[PDB]
Order: sequence, then structure tokens, then C-alpha cells
Amino acid sequence: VFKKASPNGKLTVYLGKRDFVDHIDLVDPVDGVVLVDPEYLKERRVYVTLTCAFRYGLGLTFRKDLFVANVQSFPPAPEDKKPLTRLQERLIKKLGEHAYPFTFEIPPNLPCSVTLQPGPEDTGKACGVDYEVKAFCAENLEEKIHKRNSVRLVIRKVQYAPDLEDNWETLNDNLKVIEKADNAAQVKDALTKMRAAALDAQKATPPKLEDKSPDSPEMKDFRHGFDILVGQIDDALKLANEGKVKEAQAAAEQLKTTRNAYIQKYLPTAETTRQFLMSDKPLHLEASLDKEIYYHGEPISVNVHVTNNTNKTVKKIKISVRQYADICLFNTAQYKCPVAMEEADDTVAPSSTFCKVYTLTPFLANNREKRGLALDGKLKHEDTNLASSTLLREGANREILGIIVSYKVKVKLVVSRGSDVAVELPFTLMHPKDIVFEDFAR
Amino acid sequence: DIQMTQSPSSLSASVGDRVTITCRASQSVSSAVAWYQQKPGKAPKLLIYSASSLYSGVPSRFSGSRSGTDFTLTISSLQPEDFATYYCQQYLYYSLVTFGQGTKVEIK
Amino acid sequence: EVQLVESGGGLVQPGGSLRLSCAASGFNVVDFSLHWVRQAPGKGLEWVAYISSSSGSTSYADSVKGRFTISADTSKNTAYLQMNSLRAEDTAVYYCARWGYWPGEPWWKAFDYWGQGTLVTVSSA
Repeated sequence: VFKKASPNGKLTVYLGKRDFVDHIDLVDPVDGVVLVDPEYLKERRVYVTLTCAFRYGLGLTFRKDLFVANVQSFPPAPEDKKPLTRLQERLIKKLGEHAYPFTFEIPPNLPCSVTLQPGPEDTGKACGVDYEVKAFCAENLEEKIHKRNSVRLVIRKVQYAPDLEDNWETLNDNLKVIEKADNAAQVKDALTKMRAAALDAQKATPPKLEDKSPDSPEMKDFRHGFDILVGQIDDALKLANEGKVKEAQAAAEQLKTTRNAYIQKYLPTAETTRQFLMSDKPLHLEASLDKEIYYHGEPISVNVHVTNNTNKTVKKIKISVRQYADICLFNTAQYKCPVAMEEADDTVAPSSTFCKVYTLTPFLANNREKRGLALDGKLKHEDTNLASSTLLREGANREILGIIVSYKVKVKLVVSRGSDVAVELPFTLMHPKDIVFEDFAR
Repeated sequence: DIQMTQSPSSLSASVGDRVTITCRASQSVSSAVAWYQQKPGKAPKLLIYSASSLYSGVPSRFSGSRSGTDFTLTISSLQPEDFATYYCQQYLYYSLVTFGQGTKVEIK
Repeated sequence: EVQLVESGGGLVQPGGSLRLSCAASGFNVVDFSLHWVRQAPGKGLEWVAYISSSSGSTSYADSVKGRFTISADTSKNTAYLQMNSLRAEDTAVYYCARWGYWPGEPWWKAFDYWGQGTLVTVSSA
């Protein structure tokens, strides 16, 4: 596992992990074993703690810290508390008669491990939320600490993303295969696969209506839509069985219409309209995101639909993915940092219709040099990426959370000369869901 | 064609014991699995449809569970009617129906 | 009540023809689909063919693809199966089964009501 000794290496702390996942019901407990020597503890006891520390920049740091967790393990049993776990008990396999363990628990609504990025000349201040398991030995809790008697680990809490999206992806690939198919066999196989995917998706529930009742009217409408979709798949499959491939392809093209019906109901969209004087008709703009939950590094494709009847041409399209970070503290300020920018010289004739799909990807390596970003750890570490979006409170408090991180996509249209019309699409970025010893030191 | 296979080709159990009968799909069939109990020289009877749901009339000591593409059935066997061959059918589409090789529950 | 009466079996020389009739009572054929499920003696059940009277669509099996012919009759609640050039592998007892339509529970309940079945045998002599 992982270990780390004090500057006076007479006190060694082990842990089963360095990163702990947040289950909304209950975070995993912290299991560890404390190895000491009673001779150096002639009249003294070893201590363990856990705090949700706050950092900035006696290191010239302002602090607003709130959590306490106490389990002392010398002797290990004042009372036989022992809510034991398998690895914690088995860790005595190689450890002698001084190794007494500990067990901790984290509240299920604490903020995750987020850290803002400062710099020599930064657009934002330095702040962060991080956890620490600190161990030490002295006569009592209130006694002054010392550096030759301390081990201070730093652990991390991570939220992982929560079937319908996979089913829709399968349907999209099967539809493309259907369009590109040339014989009846591939058509039939694709139709079978999409029928299975559509049924499986109909068995599921959408994220937006989760709080509503299972028998609520919205769920009825959703299942009705998937019923229509499966019926159209059935018609295409029957035509494919008859062998007439072209009619099957048209019946599959009808699935485009039913998918368009589903999208405007259950996917992020936005539409703003603007008009000017000395004209007759206004300008209309629309955009849509394919999905809501995104994975770090997964490209984001942004549909753009534009129509116009004005007397002005437009040759510019700008698509961006913008950071948004909150600081729920006394220094309250708000931030916005484009993580990925896009530019094309596409066409807006005075009277014409345009629709193309553009793909973007927020990535830290290309976007590193700017300051004030939102990260989840030290930049030097390999497991450090951008900050996953702060899952909003389920009606809980906001001030105590500290740092809220969110993402949304902007599409801008550059009005020609003789504001610039824009839409926004909120979305979500998240990470996808004997003993050998090692050192904890990062 | 979606293929159905029953692994425990023969089971030996007595009255009152617990019996489990498995099935494994070769392709993703969202539920769409039904189990039939074929008595010696009699037509099949519908026990469990939708891969988990019960059909009215069938006794209550019958249940199923789906995990990925693997389907299983569980009984608390009684004397008169729970000793026969059981089957596993996939019914995704009208012209895709394939039945599984049966399994027999003898008497020890 | 629901009863799937199946009749029309017998012994036929190789290359001969037969007409297997499946009569239904207690429900009209215009509301459900009708299949055919084989059973070889000492083997598992096998799918044969089917018909749906709401669309006239029929599909057969890879073993009897070019030989059999299925046709329904709404006014009599019977769906006819036609045997042509019966081989030796078709010496199996045949069942008639009913399956519901897509929207709703009936599709999910696959083959709720079967038939007693008729036995056909193919031998040279």
C-alpha cells in the first residue's frame, strides 16, 4: 500500500488508497494502520485526525476551515468500538504488536477537492479545498505540535459520473451504417441492433425528469416517443426483410425526424432572435448539444442552425467552452475563462439557410498558460485534470461549499457593418467511473 | 441470428431443494427472454415473460433475473409439477425467434 | 376461452405435400400474430414460419425458406400452412402459437397461448 514516515521515523501511517470516491449516500471510510514504538512513547500517545483544509498562495495564508474528525489509537480500545474492515484488520499481517489502526468517516455532502490556479500575474486569487490526515503524539490533544513527530498526508475526494446515452450512440452508429449499407444483410443486422438499443433506452429514464414520479405524464410522453421510434424501426426492418433496401433506408431516414423530435425535448438547446431597422425580417439562430454528461477529453460537437432574411452578410462563427468558478467565501468573486476556442469563415448570405456540426474539446495541455483556471489538484501530478463540474446542491446550503465550478458553450455570430447575437448551452464535465508497499510522498 | 444456449444441460434435485437454470445470450437482447416448462409429452407453458415478470396462473415459486446478456431462473421445487424440461426463448422480432437447448431436472 | 386447435397431420411420402390448418377460437386473427413452432422427437423446439393479418407480412425460416407457404383467413379465424416436398428432417410434431402486437403488454407476453399440436411423419415406406 502507501506509507509515509515522520522526520523522526518512529511513526508510520499506511492507507489503502489516495483517492476516495463520493457516493451521495456515504463516502468510503478512510482505513489505515498506525505503526509506532512504545519506547519513544514512554509516557505519550499517538493521535490521528482529518480536516477539510483551506489553502492560499504561517505561509501567509488566510484560513476558513470547518471539519473535525478524531480517532486516537493508543491504546486502540478505550472501548471496543472497532467498526473493522478487511484490509484494516489484515494490515497486521506483517506489522507487530505496536501497530494499532484507525477508522474515519466523511460526511456525504462535503465539497470535493478543487483548487484554483494562481500565477506570478494571475487573473484570480489563490484558493482551494483539500483534505489532510495528520498524525502526531503528545500528552493531550491541546498540546503544541512539533515537526519531528508529525505525518501529514493529503488525500483527495472525487465524484464519478453516473445507459441512455450509450443506447443513443448505438442508434446513431446503426443509422449511419444503414445509410452507408449496400446489401440487405448489413441493413438487417443494423436494424436488429437499433431495435434492441431503442427498447433498452425505453426501459430507462432521462436525467431531467428524475425527480418526477415514475407514473408522471412526462414519463408517459417519453415512453410514447420511444414507442413511435421502435414502430418506425419495425417498419424499416419489415422492408429490409422484403429485400427492398432503398425503402428501408427511407424508413430509417424517418428516424432522423423522430430523433429531432426527441432532441428539442431532452437535450440542451438555445435560440435567440434579433432584428434591425430598415429591413423586413429578422435573424434567427439555434444551437444544440448532443449530450449533457461529458467525459474529460471526449470531443464536444455543437450543432449550429442559422437562417436569415436581413440585408447584411456574416462571415464568422466563434464557438467556445467557458470556465465558470465561484468562491463562496468572504472574497466572493466570479470568473470566466475560455478553455477552448474555435473559428471558421463560413457563410451567411442575406437569404439562405446553414447547418453544420462543429466539434470542440476542452483540454488542459493546450489551455495551460492562462491563469485563474479551475483544477482538482497540483498541476505537477499526472492525475491532475480540469475541475469537474460542481454537482449543484440538492436543496442544501451553498455558502459552505467553497468553490463551485460549471461549464457552458457559447456560439457567437459576428454582425457586419454598414451586440453580437449569441446563445448559451449549459453542460456537464465529469470523469468516467500479502501486500506490496509504496511511499505516499507526492 | 441471436443464439440461445443453456449451460446446465441436466440437473439433479429432490423435492424441497433449490434449483437454478441459466441461459446466455449471444447478442444484446433487452430483456425479451421467456422461460417455458415442457412436461413430458405436453405443449409448452409460459412461466416467466419479459425475463423477470410472472404470468398469471403460474405458481409463485418462480422468478428470473437479467444481468447483461445472461438470464437465470430459480425455483423452490415442489413435488407434482416441477420435474420437467425448461426452455429459454428470445423474441426480439417476429422473424428472429430462437429457442434454447433444454435442460432436464431428474430425481436423485 | 382461448384455444388453439391445430389439426391436419399424417404420414406422407418424400416429396409430398400437406396442408396444416390452425383454427382459433375466442379471438380474431386480425388482432394477433400466428407462428409455428416445431419439435423434433427428443430435441428442442424450432421456429418455422409466421403471419400477421394486419399487414400481410410473412417470414419463413432458413430450413423451410423456399418450400412452405403460409396464408390466413380472417372470416374463419384460421391460418393455413402449406407443406411442399417434405424432407426426412420434417418428421416432427407441430404447434401453433399466438403472439401479441408491438404497442403494449401483448408484445411482451411472447407466445402466451400455444396449441396441443399435431404430429407429422415422413418415411419412404
